Amino acid sequence: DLGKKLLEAARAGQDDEVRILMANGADVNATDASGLTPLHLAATYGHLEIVEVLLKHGADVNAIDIMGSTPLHLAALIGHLEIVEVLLKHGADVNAVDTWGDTPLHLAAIMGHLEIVEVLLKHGADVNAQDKFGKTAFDISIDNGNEDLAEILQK
Amino acid sequence: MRECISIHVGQAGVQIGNACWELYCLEHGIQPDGQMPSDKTIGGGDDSFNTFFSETGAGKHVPRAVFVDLEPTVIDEVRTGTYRQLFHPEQLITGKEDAANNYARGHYTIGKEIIDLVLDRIRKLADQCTGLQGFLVFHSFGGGTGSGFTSLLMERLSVDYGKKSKLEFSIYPAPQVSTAVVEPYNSILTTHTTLEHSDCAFMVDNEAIYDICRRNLDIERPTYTNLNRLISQIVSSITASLRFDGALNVDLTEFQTNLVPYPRIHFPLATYAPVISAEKAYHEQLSVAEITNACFEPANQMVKCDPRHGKYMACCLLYRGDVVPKDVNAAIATIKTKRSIQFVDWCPTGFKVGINYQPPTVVPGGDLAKVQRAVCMLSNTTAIAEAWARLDHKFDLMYAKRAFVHWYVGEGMEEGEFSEAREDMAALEKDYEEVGV
Amino acid sequence: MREIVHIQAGQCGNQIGAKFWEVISDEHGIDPTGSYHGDSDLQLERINVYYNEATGNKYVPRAILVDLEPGTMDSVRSGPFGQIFRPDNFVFGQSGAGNNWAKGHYTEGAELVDSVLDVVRKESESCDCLQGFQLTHSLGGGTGSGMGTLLISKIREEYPDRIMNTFSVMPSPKVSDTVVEPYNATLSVHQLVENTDETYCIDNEALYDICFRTLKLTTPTYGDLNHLVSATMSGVTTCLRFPGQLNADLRKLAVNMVPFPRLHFFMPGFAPLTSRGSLTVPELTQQMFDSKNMMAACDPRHGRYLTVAAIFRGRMSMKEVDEQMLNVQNKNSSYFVEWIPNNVKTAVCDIPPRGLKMSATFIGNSTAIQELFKRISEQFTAMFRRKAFLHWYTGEGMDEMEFTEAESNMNDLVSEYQQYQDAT
Ligand SMILES: Nc1nc2c(ncn2[C@@H]2O[C@H](COP(=O)(O)OP(=O)(O)OP(=O)(O)O)[C@@H](O)[C@H]2O)c(=O)[nH]1
Ligand SMILES: Nc1nc2c(ncn2[C@@H]2O[C@H](COP(=O)(O)OP(=O)(O)O)[C@@H](O)[C@H]2O)c(=O)[nH]1
Ligand SMILES: COc1ccc(/N=N/c2cc(OC)c(OC)c(OC)c2)cc1O
Ligand SMILES: [Ca+2]
Ligand SMILES: [Mg+2]
Repeated sequence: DLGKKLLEAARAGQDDEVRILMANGADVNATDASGLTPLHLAATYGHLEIVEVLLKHGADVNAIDIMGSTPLHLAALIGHLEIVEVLLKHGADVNAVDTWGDTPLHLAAIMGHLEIVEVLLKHGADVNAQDKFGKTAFDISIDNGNEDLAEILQK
Repeated sequence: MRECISIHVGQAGVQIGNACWELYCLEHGIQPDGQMPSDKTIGGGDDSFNTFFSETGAGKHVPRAVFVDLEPTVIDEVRTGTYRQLFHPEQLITGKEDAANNYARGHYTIGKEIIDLVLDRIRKLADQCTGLQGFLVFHSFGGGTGSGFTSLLMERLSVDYGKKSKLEFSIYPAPQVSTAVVEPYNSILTTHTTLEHSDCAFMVDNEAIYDICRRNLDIERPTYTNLNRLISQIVSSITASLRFDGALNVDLTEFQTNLVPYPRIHFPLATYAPVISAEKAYHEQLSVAEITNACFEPANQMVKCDPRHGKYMACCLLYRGDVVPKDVNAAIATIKTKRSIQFVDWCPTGFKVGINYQPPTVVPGGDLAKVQRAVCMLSNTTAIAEAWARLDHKFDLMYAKRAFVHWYVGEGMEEGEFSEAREDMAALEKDYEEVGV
Repeated sequence: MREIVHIQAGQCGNQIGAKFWEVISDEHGIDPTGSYHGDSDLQLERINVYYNEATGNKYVPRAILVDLEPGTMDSVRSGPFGQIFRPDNFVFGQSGAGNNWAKGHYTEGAELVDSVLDVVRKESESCDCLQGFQLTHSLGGGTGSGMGTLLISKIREEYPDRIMNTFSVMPSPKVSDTVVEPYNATLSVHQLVENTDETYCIDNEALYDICFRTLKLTTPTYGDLNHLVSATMSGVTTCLRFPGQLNADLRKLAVNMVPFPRLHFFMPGFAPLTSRGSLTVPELTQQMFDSKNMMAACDPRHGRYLTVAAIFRGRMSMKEVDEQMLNVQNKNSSYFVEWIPNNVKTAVCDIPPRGLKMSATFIGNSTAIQELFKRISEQFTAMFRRKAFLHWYTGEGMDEMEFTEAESNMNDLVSEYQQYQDAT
């Protein structure tokens, strides 16, 4: 079963192995026990070239694991800017919502990746989106006193 | 002639002790090296000043006194000061690590490392005495040593010297010049554990002494040095009866007879007048009536309270200087109708009078003008309950939340001692209420 | 009492520790070689607190230097006061910790912890009456956070009656874009709540905000940030090193400042704020209680002071300070708790720092510090909910339950702070 090997290759940034497995019939949309795809792991661990090859070979750019996380969620949390941009250029839902009610914008704000916050706003992220606690991205910037973030969010 | 031993515990007790013994020396004509040209009996004697000073045989007069502190910084100033040659080295005792403003450290852990050495050194002084009457113990309420070690010491002295009198000079905390936030705790803890063991205790309220330096002496920002020279003048006036001829308060037992009607309410109030700045050298002198009236003004008190509120149980007036007995009688006769002075019904309304016809000494460098006459009034008035109540309130505020309690529990104290000490103060406050306040 | 043993661990710990020693050496008349060149005996009365006396009248810092990265050793040596520490007191491992708290605490760091303890024992036995320890470190990395907390615990096992004090630099995304640092700091805070007596919280979010927004430095460097740190550490240790009137030591500081065992995290503050190249008493006492002059990124006006200490330095009227402190304590009355009477303490020291005629240093135990813990708690939880990179830790032997317990303890601490904010 080559899906487990694609999953490990995508996490470890092994470009060559990814290409070889896909050529031999590996399931690009295989999942681990939590529902993460190879795209999820490539986005999580910052392998930009693997993200791009997976997206040229039938990866669902909007797949969710059991927690509701999309690849875009994870890229925005970990702060992989170039991968955020590639995901948006290939159809990611900027306002996808996970089981905590978090959107990518919520996560990028919480973690302070201010360039990613700007990128997401410029692609239609919803500033009114509330997490399960009722908080919007702007609420986070006020309850944390992050004056740089609050400025960004007023545009 | 019966001997008294003074014990100075912690920074406040040591520093005030140093100030007192300097003044004592000037009063008796003893030089900084212990020589006393006026003593015609060499190597011995039964004179009144021998209650406080022994003699070696080479002509040295040596205080019957021991200084103790759990760290060396303050006692080192006595070892190298102007009167360093006065004291025996072995009666200055230091540890290496203090009680960190913590009653429990002074009482239960660190203090236990030095208590037996201190008792043995006291025993040596007591062995030189032919009729030891007891002890004068000087200490802060607020310090970990002054509070915690003093109660440990007082416990042991009651076992080893059951029949002897123990008197206290205690420094009561004031926000202006205090050191620690937990001083209300230490004050109540040591009061509780010392009460059964102390026959008479003269409280000195640092706020009162501070306000007198500001008002009467014009010292904009008083320091310890200013406070202690003032306190030493008052301590001297209290103990002069023990050191000179006289007919009032002539031994430690009589202090109690005169001032302590009941054992637990053993906190007399001291008032002192006049306090005059040394910059007013040519001031018009005050009459006996003037300085006697001044003793019933709350501003001259050594403890902040309002005696016109409470009621008197005892009142001794101790005069020094150019004081004619008929003038005192006329003064007392006036200050029985023109002032709100109320005794308890079960006590004679009598004022006890003693006169020492030598004027008081001032120390060179001090803040006070020379005066031709001065007076110290000691009274037992229920108004001193106000001092305990202000203390108990501060205690209660922090203890309700158990603030800082863990520092005491962490030093071998059980938290139940907190509640039992506060319960004792509740009972003491009620003791004043029943008598009348 | 007297002597303090200083340990500095990891990259941040060594970089801010080295600046501490340069700063107080200049204040105490000690030169890079160690010889005394001062013109005032007030610099030598309490030199024993931080320096041992060597033969020939030379003062060696009671300082221990530890890292899992050997490259830090060469950097400290190459500094100006680098040739003053005892070479026997350099303890450096082979491989670093790669921002992995578990490597610092459980594996690589655990292997080295006995060697550090040997030099701590040697430095301790040569103290007349040691009063305690200080430790500088960051919480966001692997060594200072992971191995520092381990070392603290073993010291507190062997010296259970001495004071343990830390200067602990809290991570900020504005200064380090490394996403595992909320993990490392939370796991450390869990340990610090249990094993330190007093912790100075130095917040890189504050330092960066001070430089950028207030000092106009468009691109702050670690040098710029540590200039602020060095002034703060000099200030808070002023009473320990000069006579003054506060017979100063770390245990009295703890008794008076810490009313509840776990609430031992201090917000420091400094005035005036200054850059690395570029005042009246009423201006000082006002800046000292201003949110922008804090070294922890929180608003004192969002909480309540439990206890406060101030240290004024320079030549000034004792009455003018007493009067102004009175003023500030009256206008801000609703920011002090009312059940700890007399909970603000003023100290004054004649000797000012270099390049300043007068400065002030603020040490506050404030419930407002919960905002810092809330910030780190939010970021920890964001990463933790997605279990991001958790295998980097569990792969070193950590149980996953150690994350939830650290997270539960930090929320318990924020709660405890809020309870005494609400109390009346
Ligand atoms: N009047 C007067 N009060 C003093 C003096 N020194 C300290 N105090 C007061 O005493 C209290 C502090 O206790 P200390 O005597 O300094 O403490 P300690 O006995 O040395 O005990 P430690 O905690 O071990 O240092 C505070 O209320 C001070 O204001 C002094 O020289 N004169
Ligand atoms: N303020 C300040 N922060 C630092 C310094 N050096 C590192 N840091 C911070 O420390 C954290 C990284 O920890 P570091 O000390 O480099 O890791 P360690 O070597 O394993 O202990 C990050 O938050 C950095 O921003 C410094 O000199 N000053
Ligand atoms: C709540 O009331 C209080 C608050 C703080 C207080 N003492 N602050 C210090 C004491 C120090 O050593 C004695 C010290 O030297 C290490 C120090 O340097 C920072 C401060 C005293 C209080 O009564
Ligand atoms: Ca004789
Ligand atoms: Mg002391």
